[PDB]
Amino acid sequence: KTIEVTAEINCFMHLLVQLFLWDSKELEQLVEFNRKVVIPNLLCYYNLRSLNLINAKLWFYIYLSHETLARSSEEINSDNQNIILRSTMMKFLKIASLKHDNETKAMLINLILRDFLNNGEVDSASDFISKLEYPHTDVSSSLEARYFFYLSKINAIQLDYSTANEYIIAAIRKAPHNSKSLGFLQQSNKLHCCIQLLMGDIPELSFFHQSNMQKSLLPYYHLTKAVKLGDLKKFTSTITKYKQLLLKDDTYQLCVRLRSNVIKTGIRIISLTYKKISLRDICLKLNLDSEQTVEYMVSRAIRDGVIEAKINHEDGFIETTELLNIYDSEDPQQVFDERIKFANQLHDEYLVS
Amino acid sequence: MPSLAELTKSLSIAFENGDYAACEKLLPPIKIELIKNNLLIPDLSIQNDIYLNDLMITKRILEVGALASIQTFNFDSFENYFNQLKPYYFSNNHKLSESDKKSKLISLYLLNLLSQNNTTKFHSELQYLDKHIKNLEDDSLLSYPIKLDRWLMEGSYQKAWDLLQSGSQNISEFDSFTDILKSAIRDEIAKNTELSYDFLPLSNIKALLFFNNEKETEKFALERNWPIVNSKVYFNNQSKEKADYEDEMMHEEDQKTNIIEKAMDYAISIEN
Amino acid sequence: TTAAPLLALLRENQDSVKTYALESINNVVDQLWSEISNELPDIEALYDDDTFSDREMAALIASKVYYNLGEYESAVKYALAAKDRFDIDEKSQFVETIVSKSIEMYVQEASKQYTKDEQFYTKDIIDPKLTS
Repeated sequence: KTIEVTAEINCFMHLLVQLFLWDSKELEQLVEFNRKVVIPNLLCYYNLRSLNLINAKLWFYIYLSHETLARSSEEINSDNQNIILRSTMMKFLKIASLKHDNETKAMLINLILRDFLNNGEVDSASDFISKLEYPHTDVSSSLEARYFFYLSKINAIQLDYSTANEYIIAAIRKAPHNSKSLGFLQQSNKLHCCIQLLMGDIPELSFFHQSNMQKSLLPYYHLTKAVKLGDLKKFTSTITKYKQLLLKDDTYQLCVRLRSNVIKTGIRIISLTYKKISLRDICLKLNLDSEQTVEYMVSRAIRDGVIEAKINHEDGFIETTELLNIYDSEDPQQVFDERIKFANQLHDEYLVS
Repeated sequence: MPSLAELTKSLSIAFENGDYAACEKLLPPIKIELIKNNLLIPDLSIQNDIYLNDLMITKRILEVGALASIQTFNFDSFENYFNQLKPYYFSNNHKLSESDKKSKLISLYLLNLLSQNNTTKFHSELQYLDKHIKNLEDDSLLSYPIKLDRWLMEGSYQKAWDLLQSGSQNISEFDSFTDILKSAIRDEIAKNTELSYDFLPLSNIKALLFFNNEKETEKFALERNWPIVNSKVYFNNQSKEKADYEDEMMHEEDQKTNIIEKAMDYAISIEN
Repeated sequence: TTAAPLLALLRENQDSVKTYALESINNVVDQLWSEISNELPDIEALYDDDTFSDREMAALIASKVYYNLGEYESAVKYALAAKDRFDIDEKSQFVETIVSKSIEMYVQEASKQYTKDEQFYTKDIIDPKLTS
């Protein structure tokens, strides 16, 4: 009897993998059967061990085709299907343990998080961020990369550039397993490219030449040049032409958020310099940016932290310091504190292995 | 519109004829009569908005309530009605919930997110629809908040003042939001004013701030901390008076010391 | 989805709205708990109030909300307080875990209370709700 029930579970999983695009004809036609195998608490019935013979990536592929208004084809307009599925995945989390069975745990949080990013809010996001954090030694290389991929997207919205920058770099490391030389790598790459531009600029595409198609590469070159020259007119046009890409990613907001960095970058390029600075020379520079708002833009610059300078408008001359000299600003101290963390944290994990 | 002998129809007609004060009193007893029954929601049984006890009753009451809430000047009440209505349209239900009233309601929602002082929330709402770019350009009403946000993004104190004043809706019910918005801006410029100062004329500060009274400006110059002689504002330099400062709370060297000292004790514990 | 519709009505501030929002709230608390958390102050306030009519249902919701955060003892206080709408001859995975936590809590008070007097047990002198 026992052996036969485990076998029964292997056969349903197996069937469910087969009836997809992977190993069978077209995923959408097949979706209804794929859904029948999930649904009437046979997924439940699987609890002999944890979900790690079926994976979040798979549950993602069936559910997206069911429902997204572009593959469903506005089949229905309700997220009735996802609400039951999200609840059921939520119901799994409670009985899931974190200490030694977090194979099922991370995967379920991945599926739930994903749905918020697809359609939801950035408000409720905070709780899901905190819940997620669980060992990264339990999940596959493929699964780790996807976990980082989604986390990184979420962190970008909050404007935590730095955190996402680390997770993304770790995400795409090596390739002992697929979806880090495929289509998944290209999706990661686009999101990484965006995060570096957000920080300031990306000025290397060496890696990207070989791991992305030509169609991607052209828009990457156009963006980096616009931002480096500082020229707003080229940048705007780059968004205009590669409108189809920005829509595709489902994140037209990036365009709105980055554009502000470009005008900030332009004001920076020519630094603070001499002890008094002529209005005319600066006016010329600000004219490029916006030419009927010379005084307002320069005022905005100072408050913002683009520049720091001191102004008279009863003389109309700009006074500055020019600092290129880096005395201590807690800078050794900072190094030491960081190192004690770096050595201990690294040290313990390496020691367990 | 006009009564057929039912609560929604009486509310629609009452709104039309003014009587915004009457509508606020009435809205509570109408909500209560519904509240007891299986309503307040498009339901989980919906397949069409054609038949009753679904979306249509709930939407007509919501559209009228939001519009009423602005007239009456209840931002809070407004947040509740917005909170239902934005999900009706598209977030789990349909693709429509909203008619020709749509443009006005959405133009008010874009301004409400802007007015709470979040560019990020303004952007979040647009992404959620995935209908962003077409709606924002096509409707005239929508196009004033997007202009506003853009002008926020870029900088342009002067551009921002201009958009707000020159528009049609500012006269209408953007009016409500004007004071919140103005407050956001007036704090940004004051903090800029002390730090990039050193001297400035009274006439200059007036003009920047776009003040309509000479006397208001003088009240405001004193309020920030800036002491004044006539036709001039003077500052206590570059660290004061309505930055953070003129309110004395900061400046130290004991927190760093502590962290340094803890790091030693933690380092010691590992080595041995 | 969103619980923002349901919560909008809670803020209207009458008896009917409290009861409808409660009976809606019970069903999908667990998935949408995030949004509901911010209104957890209203729920606790309704708790030891009765200007409305929803008290034992309010305690019930609060338990469910607390649960999803990871504050088990906090949820346990309110699960008890839900009283007549909370029953231990009815089990879900949710029910199993807070009964478990309610025993732990009871264990803790009992260790301390035995050391203190060794006929603590001959009367109730500990929390009635737990004892029940």
